[PDB]
Amino acid sequence: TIIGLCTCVAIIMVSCVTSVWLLCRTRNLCITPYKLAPNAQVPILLALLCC
Amino acid sequence: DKTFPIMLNGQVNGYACVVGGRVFKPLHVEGRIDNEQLAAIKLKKASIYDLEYGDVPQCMKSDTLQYTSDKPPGFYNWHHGAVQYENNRFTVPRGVGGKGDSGRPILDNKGRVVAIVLGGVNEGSRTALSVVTWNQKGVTVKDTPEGSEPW
Amino acid sequence: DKTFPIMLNGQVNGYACVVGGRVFKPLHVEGRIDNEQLAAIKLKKASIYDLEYGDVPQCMKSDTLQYTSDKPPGFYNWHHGAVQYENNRFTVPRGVGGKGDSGRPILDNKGRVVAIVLGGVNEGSRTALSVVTWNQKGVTVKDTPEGSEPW
Amino acid sequence: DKTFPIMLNGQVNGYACVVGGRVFKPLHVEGRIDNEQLAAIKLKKASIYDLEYGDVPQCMKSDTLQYTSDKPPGFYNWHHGAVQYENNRFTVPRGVGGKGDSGRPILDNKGRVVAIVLGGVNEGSRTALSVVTWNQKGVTVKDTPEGSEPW
Amino acid sequence: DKTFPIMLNGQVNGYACVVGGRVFKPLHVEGRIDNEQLAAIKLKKASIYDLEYGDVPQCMKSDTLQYTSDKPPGFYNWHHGAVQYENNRFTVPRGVGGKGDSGRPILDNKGRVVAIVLGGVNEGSRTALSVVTWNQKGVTVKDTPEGSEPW
Repeated sequence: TIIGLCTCVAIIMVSCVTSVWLLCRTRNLCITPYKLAPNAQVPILLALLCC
Repeated sequence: DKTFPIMLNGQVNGYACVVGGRVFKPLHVEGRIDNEQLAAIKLKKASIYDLEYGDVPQCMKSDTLQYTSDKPPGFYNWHHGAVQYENNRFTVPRGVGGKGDSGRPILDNKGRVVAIVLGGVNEGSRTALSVVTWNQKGVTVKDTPEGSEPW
Repeated sequence: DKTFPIMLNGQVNGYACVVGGRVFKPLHVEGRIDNEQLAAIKLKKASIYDLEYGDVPQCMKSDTLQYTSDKPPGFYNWHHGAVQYENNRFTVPRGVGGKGDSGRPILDNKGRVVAIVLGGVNEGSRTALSVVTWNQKGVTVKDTPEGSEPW
Repeated sequence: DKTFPIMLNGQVNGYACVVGGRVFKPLHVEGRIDNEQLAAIKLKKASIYDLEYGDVPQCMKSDTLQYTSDKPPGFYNWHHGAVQYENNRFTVPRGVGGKGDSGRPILDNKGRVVAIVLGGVNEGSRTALSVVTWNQKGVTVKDTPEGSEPW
Repeated sequence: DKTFPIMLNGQVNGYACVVGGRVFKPLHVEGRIDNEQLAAIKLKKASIYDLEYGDVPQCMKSDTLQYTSDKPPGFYNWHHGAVQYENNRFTVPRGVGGKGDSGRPILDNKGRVVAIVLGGVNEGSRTALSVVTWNQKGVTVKDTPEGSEPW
């Protein structure tokens, strides 16, 4: 039981860190094209899917 | 001044530009910006465009370059002379542009910047420029013709 | 020169001066002096006077401003022109002074330093200045008007 | 430029010479070299010769003073005036030399470095210089009169 | 003609010359000699000196350049102009010669070949050349400044 719980917590931490890292990197890659272009349409849907 | 040289060991290793309140410099160019006001700005990385960006001091915002995406075919101006825009590609005569000229801006006849020169292709009689520009929707895009090398 | 502007981010936000062999800079002005010889000396705090001081380098001790405690009523000058000294107050016409003029010394008709300006108050007709001066006994005193603002 | 001054506190306290494609600077002269590229290169110590040396930058390899070991009796020159060589000793007129002249090379009638000056002695009629020169075998030899003061 | 260009794909990769009765060309030069009488000769690989050599055909024996080991300091001639030789070093002004010029001979005031150019080093305002020369006893040697790039 000790080994199982420790393994589950380690898996949860690694997976949550990877998921958050991928989502934040996605936001950076999606939004950067528009930060360098202040005069852009910036559709509202962009702020809903990539944020 | 609209263009600021970047010095590594006392020699110019590139140029930084300020457009619409934001400063851009080549990500692959190492060294300090030869400007106390710009050298104090902490810039964010944008690996998609091989450049770093950030905001400029309030004193400079009033005189930054104007962004534009209207890029009809024809000739454009840049530091070393005129630039030809054809087939959605920027090209210049052979011998115009090289190592250390990365980051220079390309402007139309209205003084608006259309692309940032990061590199190019050395052909027999002409050269093709690897530049960062905006599409018809005003979204930043990087154009890197096959064989382009950073300057 | 004898007055050395103090620069923070490549912009002047005050002025340092050398009086009687000592380098005086305002305490509320943060930044580095635009020099290499005077900027390498460690400065002591004088928070009671909103001043900092240090020893002038041996090669610079001779090229310093003289000061006097005798301040007869009349007109004095500084970087921005004439300054009126009456009713125990230093004052300049409205709008002549402003933020950034911190540490600029005031000179008499003989070229001697009489006060170091740290701030001021805008009155109905003239702006009163908050300065560090020496009383009739030559003792350093902080003479500030009511509601003075640091510059 | 082939001879560069050395600065410690903003004033010149000696010289660093580019002779033979190598930097020659006295050891008793502390400070940075006027040229930024010559100051950026690591130098080796030769205590037996009271001088410090190192390889010059690529661009300075050709732009260097040539040296000669032949110094027959006659006259030579340096930035303080003419230099007279007699009895195998370098003697300058009374009072010509002094503090800060160390590191300056003595040039012949062809512009070649004959010796590097390090100090001197006032004999009451003429001044003898402490120099670093080359013997009849072309080997570096230090020649200093007894009691010579490092300059 | 006593010098023959070497071309691989129609571009000049180097030059060959007839000195003393032998045909000389560098190892690093690829392509065929335009003169079929020389190109058909089997050349020995003298990797010690980066030179290929062979026997001049009897029909070409008259097209032979005289050589000498007597090379005092002074100026020498070659296809790009004058060449300065001093301190056992061959030097040309920067920009005089480059890739493709290897194998050219250097001639004295009597038209005798004193060296064959293999490459060079750009030393500021001057470029040092890597050359194959004969020592004071007439023995073939290879002189290579550090960092020399084959031409």
